Amino acid sequence: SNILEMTKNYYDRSVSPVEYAYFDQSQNMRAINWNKIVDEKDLEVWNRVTQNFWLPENIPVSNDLPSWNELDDDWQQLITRTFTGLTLLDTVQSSIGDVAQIKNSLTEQEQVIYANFAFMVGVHARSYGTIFSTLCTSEQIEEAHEWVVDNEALQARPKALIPFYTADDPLKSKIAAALMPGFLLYGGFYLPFYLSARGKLPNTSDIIRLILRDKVIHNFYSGYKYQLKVAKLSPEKQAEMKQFVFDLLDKMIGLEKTYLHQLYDGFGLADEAIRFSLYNAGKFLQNLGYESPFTKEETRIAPEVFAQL
Amino acid sequence: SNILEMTKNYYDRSVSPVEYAYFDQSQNMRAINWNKIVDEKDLEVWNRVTQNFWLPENIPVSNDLPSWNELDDDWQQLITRTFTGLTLLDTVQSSIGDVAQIKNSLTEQEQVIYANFAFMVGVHARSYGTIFSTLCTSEQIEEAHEWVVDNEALQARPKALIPFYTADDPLKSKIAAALMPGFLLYGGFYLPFYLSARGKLPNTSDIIRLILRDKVIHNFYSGYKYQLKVAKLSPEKQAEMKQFVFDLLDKMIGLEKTYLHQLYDGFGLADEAIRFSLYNAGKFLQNLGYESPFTKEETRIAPEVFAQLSARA
Ligand SMILES: [Cl-]
Ligand SMILES: [Cl-]
Ligand SMILES: [Cl-]
Ligand SMILES: [Cl-]
Ligand SMILES: [Cu+]
Ligand SMILES: [Cu+]
Repeated sequence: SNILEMTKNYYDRSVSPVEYAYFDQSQNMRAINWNKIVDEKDLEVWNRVTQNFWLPENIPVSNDLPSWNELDDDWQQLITRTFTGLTLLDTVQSSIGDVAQIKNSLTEQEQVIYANFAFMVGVHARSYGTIFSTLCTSEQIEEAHEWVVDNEALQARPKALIPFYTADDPLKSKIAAALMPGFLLYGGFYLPFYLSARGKLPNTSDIIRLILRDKVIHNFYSGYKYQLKVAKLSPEKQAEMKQFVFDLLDKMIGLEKTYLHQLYDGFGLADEAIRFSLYNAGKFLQNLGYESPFTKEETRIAPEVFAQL
Repeated sequence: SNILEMTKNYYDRSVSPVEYAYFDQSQNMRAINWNKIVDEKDLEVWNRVTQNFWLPENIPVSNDLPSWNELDDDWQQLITRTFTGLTLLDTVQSSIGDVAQIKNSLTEQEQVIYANFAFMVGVHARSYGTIFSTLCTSEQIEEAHEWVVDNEALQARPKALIPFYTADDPLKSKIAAALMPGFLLYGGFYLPFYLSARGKLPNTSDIIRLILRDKVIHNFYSGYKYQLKVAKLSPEKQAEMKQFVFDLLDKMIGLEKTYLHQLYDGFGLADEAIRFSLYNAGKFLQNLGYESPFTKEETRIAPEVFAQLSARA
């Protein structure tokens, strides 16, 4: 043999601890190796999300009190309800969705990045608390929580995704994980961007932009990992998974439209919020490596809302 | 009829998502409420660990190159091996241990705090990589990974804890979760502090102190939550769980002693490393609400080493 291999590489005869815990005990465990990185995209994402660390205490929400006080009681209630709705989706993602992805990682660094995502989506949920602490009465806060618990249209959306997280199909779990930052919160994010475009709650929209700076990377990353895994399947299994993605998005769009109509119809924002939602549904499909089937007309966003985005 | 409830509060007729996911789908989900906090200890812990956010890039490890170059290949190999061993334990805790705690939380905020722990223990593991990048050859780094995979005494320790994380007993899972930051890494932390007490690798010891600033809160918090849950058991079942804690710690001390003898005997550090380990075994039990059964002599630490430990980050 012209190539003498005296030792066998440690990496190919060991498993990460999470693999050992849940899947394969046939070999000993390897420590994470940050010196020999399998996918440089992992290091790029790790560096960006850790460099982007923030806490809601960094933003002076107190400065929004004047513009908040200009808003009628029904608008204040709409914002508190919408944001408590987004708090629920962040609680789902932080406590179930992100941590479920860790054991299904392609790489060692991916396990640590999803730990960062779980923590930072927790910070997202905590930030709404900070906004409420500054702007809302105890009565407004308590009412919003009651409204969320009793809103069947709102509950339907996380109830549809959670089963994919707790089941044993890692690709369907990954699609659910991408759908949360990629699609489900944009219907809600429409409201602060609408308000900011008209000069209301500027400091609140600064928190929303810090949340979105994280969520756009979360969607990209989960989509990137989905694409690497699905590419290794047969043409038939790739066709079945593409069908599953479109079928699940179709269902979630149906549930989102029902919820957004209920949330916004009284205010005249439902049509605009749904177009904003469908635009992001298109970007969600693109980040999974599929083509958007959505029309220019049904995805149209006002320039000044896009500007806030 | 004086006491009839006409209005049921949202909290007591809903569940957190993680409860809905793993335990009960009969009730609708509530969003986390940071405006009405059940346990003020959760907010204090959240505020401290988030305020204590750090990255290993923050510490100029390259300033250790002079003192690193003074150490012979045997000492450099010992440090790379020990630290890759600590990297393995941090990987176990970040990817399995902390994650496993979330669904067993007593409060909403506890679910988010364990997400923070999973991330920050990930940062701990990443910090050894930063030290290696700066100080070690590619040969030293690869050798240490091979050594960790093939070291049965090293492997035995995490292999003993992982089953508690993957099993359905949340109190045993919690004890394991406290044992990792409370006890299992201190045998390894002895080495950097031994060296920095003699003015070697001072910047490395700053990284270890930033890691310890997190791990002491992790141990306290998991111990605090253990004590709240064990208090809800019958006195009979409280006695059983106390016996399990002492039996598990006894077993883990056995495995740690074997590993530290194998790691250090050649460098004459084994006895002092084990004393340092048992000192922290004592602190671990105290944080679970039990008395340390260890003597002053069994737990003696040289004052110059204790000065490196107790020094604030
Ligand atoms: Cl998200
Ligand atoms: Cl995410
Ligand atoms: Cl730890
Ligand atoms: Cl921990
Ligand atoms: Cu996210
Ligand atoms: Cu820890």
